[PDB]
Amino acid sequence: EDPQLLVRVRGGQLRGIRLKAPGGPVSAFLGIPFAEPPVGSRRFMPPEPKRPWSGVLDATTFQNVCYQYVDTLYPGFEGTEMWNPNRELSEDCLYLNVWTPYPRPASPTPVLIWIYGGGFYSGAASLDVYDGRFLAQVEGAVLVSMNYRVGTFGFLALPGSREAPGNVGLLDQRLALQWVQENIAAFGGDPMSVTLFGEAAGAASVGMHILSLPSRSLFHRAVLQSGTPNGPWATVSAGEARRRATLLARLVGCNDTELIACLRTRPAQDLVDHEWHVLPQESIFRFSFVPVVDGDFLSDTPEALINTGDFQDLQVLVGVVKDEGSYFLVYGVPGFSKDNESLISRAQFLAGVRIGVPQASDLAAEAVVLHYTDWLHPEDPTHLRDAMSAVVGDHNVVCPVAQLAGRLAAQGARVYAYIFEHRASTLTWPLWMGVPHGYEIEFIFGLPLDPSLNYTTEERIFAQRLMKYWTNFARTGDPNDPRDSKSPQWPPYTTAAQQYVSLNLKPLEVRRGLRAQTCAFWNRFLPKLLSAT
Amino acid sequence: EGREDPQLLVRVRGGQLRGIRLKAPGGPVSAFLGIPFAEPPVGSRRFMPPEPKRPWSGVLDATTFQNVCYQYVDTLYPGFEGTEMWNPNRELSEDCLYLNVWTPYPRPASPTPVLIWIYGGGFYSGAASLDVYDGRFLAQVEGAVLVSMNYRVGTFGFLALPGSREAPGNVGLLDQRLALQWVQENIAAFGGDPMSVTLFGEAAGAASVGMHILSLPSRSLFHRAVLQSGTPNGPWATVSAGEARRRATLLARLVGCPNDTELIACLRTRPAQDLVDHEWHVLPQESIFRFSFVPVVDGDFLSDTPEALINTGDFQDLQVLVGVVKDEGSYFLVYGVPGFSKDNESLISRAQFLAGVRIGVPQASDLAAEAVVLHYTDWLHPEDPTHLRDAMSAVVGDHNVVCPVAQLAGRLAAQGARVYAYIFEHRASTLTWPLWMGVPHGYEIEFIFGLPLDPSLNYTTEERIFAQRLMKYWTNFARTGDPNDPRDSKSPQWPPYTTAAQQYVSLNLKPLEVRRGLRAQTCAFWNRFLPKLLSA
Ligand SMILES: C[N+](C)(C)CCOC(=O)CCC(=O)OCC[N+](C)(C)C
Ligand SMILES: C[N+](C)(C)CCOC(=O)CCC(=O)OCC[N+](C)(C)C
Ligand SMILES: C[N+](C)(C)CCOC(=O)CCC(=O)OCC[N+](C)(C)C
Ligand SMILES: C[N+](C)(C)CCOC(=O)CCC(=O)OCC[N+](C)(C)C
Repeated sequence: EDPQLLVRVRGGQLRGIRLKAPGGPVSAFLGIPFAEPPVGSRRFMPPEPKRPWSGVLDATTFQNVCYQYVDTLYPGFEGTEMWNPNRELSEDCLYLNVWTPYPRPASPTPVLIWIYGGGFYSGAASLDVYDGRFLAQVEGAVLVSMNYRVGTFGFLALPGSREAPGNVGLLDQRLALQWVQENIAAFGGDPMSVTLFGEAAGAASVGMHILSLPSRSLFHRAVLQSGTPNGPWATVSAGEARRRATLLARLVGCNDTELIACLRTRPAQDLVDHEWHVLPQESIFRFSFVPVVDGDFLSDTPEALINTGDFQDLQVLVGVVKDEGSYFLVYGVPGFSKDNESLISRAQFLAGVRIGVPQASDLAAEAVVLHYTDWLHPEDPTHLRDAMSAVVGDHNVVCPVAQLAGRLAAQGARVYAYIFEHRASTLTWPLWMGVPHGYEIEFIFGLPLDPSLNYTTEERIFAQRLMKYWTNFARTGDPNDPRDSKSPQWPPYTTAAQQYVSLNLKPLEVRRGLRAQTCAFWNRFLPKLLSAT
Repeated sequence: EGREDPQLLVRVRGGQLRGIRLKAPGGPVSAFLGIPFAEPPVGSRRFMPPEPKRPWSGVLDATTFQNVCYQYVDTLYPGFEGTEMWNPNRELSEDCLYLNVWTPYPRPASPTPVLIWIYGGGFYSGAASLDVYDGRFLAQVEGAVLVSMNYRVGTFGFLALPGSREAPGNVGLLDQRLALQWVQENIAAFGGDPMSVTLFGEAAGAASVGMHILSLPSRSLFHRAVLQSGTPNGPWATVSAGEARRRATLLARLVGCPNDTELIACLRTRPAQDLVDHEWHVLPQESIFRFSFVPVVDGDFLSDTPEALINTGDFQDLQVLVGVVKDEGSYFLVYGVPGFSKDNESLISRAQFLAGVRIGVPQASDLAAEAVVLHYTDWLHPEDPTHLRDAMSAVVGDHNVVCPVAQLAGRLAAQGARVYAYIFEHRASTLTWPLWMGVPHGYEIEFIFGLPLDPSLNYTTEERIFAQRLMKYWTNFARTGDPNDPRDSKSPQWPPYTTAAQQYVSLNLKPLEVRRGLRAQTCAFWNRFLPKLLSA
């Protein structure tokens, strides 16, 4: 019995496991329950805290993945499979994971809490790209990750109902945050220095905690990678949530109480079987069950809340990858595949814009087509294929990030912004997709430090830089290394100067204006258009 | 005669003429100035098509420029060369339908390609007698035969009650056409070749050239065309019949007149100055780069809108040279956008930019206007008053000249034309407008006409070499339909503009440089998106 691996939390005693990182050992405490299993009558309900347990609880292995859709597009292909469940699926899934240095930190240590993405319909904290041992070992971080409910189980809402009030997967996250406040000191973490970080739906999630008061007392700084609470996909109105839940109910054969009662009788997979039959249009970058503007967790729309918020004592790191849109084109737009170069026709480009901007009127779609067409090379298939990716990336991620970045800065936040431009040498998706959505994550987590993964030396040194920016941000709210004059400074993003940095193999470069002209189109003109069209 | 210069006596259909020997820097040229080509359009003949000149007896003195057609005189900046150079330099009269011919001295031996100039000035102003339209240098240096005509402007040229007998519209264009017919019948007497006639014009003059391309009866009267900083398509060059009627009727009210016969009869009693004095009160909006009396779509001279005619025309037989100056819009800002002056740097606020967009795009709805502001804003520096000033200039230049030209060039090339395109980017060293205006609308003309060859005008040496190059491109185009020198083969070539490659050339003090796409992205906004906005 190794006493570094024995921890007493409020609910009782835990035994972790010593893991091998390249540089030395780390302590891992995996599969720690933070809620009563949300099963049976508890399906669609807010989480309750985990009852205390007897003896020593085994925290040496990852727990089950929350019940979710499993991708079939390309069976056996790493590029897709690396996001799929790597443990058994279960509704009993509300567990979290802590990595700390071994031996446990001598003094209170800043805590990073990771919130995974997956369109709010998928994901797990157990995926290889979310492995906390490298940050723990190399930077001395205390790293936490939690499972939260996805799909119908986390986000099916009959707004105003007692029994499916909405947003319960966000409440799972909040409960894990409260758990860290109450317990993390036992592991050597500092509950007074907690930084949330997440990517895509997880970044959206972090943003929603920024915009929901009860969560604000549970963390100090935030990182939003390739996602925002504002924007076209991260939330639905109460009326639309109700529509989709009643449609799903109808499709599985089901007074809210009577309707939800019958949904609870249904096997998990029966619900997943009809998850993708409830969206209003043929779309990509659109998810059926997502956070709802309930007037409770979210008191108003994210837009309203970011415009009117006071963000004075907040620090935020935000950014995007170079090719946010490409990944999504192969899941919906005719002409696109990982197995060819996806050179497309102009006709195919117009059709793809209707699918990528599903809420666009005929005229708005035309405006999108006209803005993104290169009028020097209007029928060039390479240009049209890349234009399609940009439409999707800009509309869904880049322009929402620019918007958020600017509102936070204007309203007193300390903001830092990046664009991530390195394509991993070991990437299995084709070259045309460039640096796709999700593919900075393996670098921030420091996976290239594992020599068995076959990254280059240059990538390892890069990963080390990124780990430093992130953990320095966690420590001080400023990604800049205070043990460095030599390396170029990362300036705060401001609405005036609009400075952001490029994260790539070359040293930091400072740039101005995150797609400024194109995002004025999406952020300023299109709204005016359709609030008139 | 007996003691007169025998090389200055020429006969035309209407009778004998006596011209004058003028000095060009390189040597003498022959000028026949003030040749009547129509009966004076005065009295009962105001607003009516021109009738051809009845023959005169004896020798008509053709040694001085004749009257300028009755028109508005600019007094925005009295005594200032930049404005006065465009103002009338002879007496204003409704008796003004005269033309001018410059030829080599002695007159050429064999039939010589002819250039016909059509002036601009908003269809409300201009004269063939202005110094910048002096044909002596082209005639002497290139051996050209050059012809310029006065044509009626403003109400006199363009006021219309469409469908009427007494004011059918487009009579100023018919003035131009009669001058073209005159050239066909008479130019051989001067040594010109009526089988090689190239029209060229700037601004409203270029729009006029384009309307002759689009009007069948005009097309037998020339072979090739140059359109400088203007087009028949676009927001200003024409009005609909209903809009012409409304403007004509309002003007009649304003001067104390209101059945068409009766209304026109009463207009014909008004002093010409009374019409000019009320001419600017009939525009539908507060505006710049809009003119009250312009060509009307009458279903006669213009059988359909120019937009429709360029979309469906067959232009296989056509060779055209078209282009724009670097800063088409700047000139117009000082005539009505608050914040703008020739006497300061005209740095404006963002509020002043939105107000200026409404004046510069007066037909635009609120949504259209914000589309324009959003497109033209620099979102890295959305309140920089230097960018905002230059954006205002670009808005007006792009909307009225650059994108209409881009579109004209595109359609003509698609429909069979041989098109050559330029941007003119040299600012005259002697320009009296402020530096912020750049290369303003109309400031290429003095170079094409070769004024820098006159050393008394104080242009630089480089400017003189430059003018000689331009004169060569223009006259080579007149001669052959191709601006390229057939026996210079070392100097960089000017390729035709095509829809595929969208090639055009920079005209400046450096050797020709080929560029691609004439404001391709921005012109897609004006030419494709804004229209679609309108349709709902
Ligand atoms: C099918 N399954 C869901 C049960 C396991 C999927 O396996 C992986 O992709 C794990 C390896 C992985 O994460 O791939 C990316 C590794 N990388 C980025 C270091 C190359
Ligand atoms: C976490 N990650 C975002 C980095 C990987 C997500 O990958 C996707 O499948 C994105 C494409 C997508 O959302 O497709 C939905 C497929 N559908 C409709 C079958 C569920
Ligand atoms: C007063 N007026 C209306 C009777 C005549 C105005 O005179 C001029 O501006 C003639 C000078 C001129 O055309 O100068 C501009 C061209 N440049 C630079 C070659 C002299
Ligand atoms: C070179 N050019 C003769 C072709 C144009 C220069 O003349 C102008 O006045 C341009 C500005 C303008 O058109 O103002 C008209 C408005 N008005 C009549 C009220 C002065």
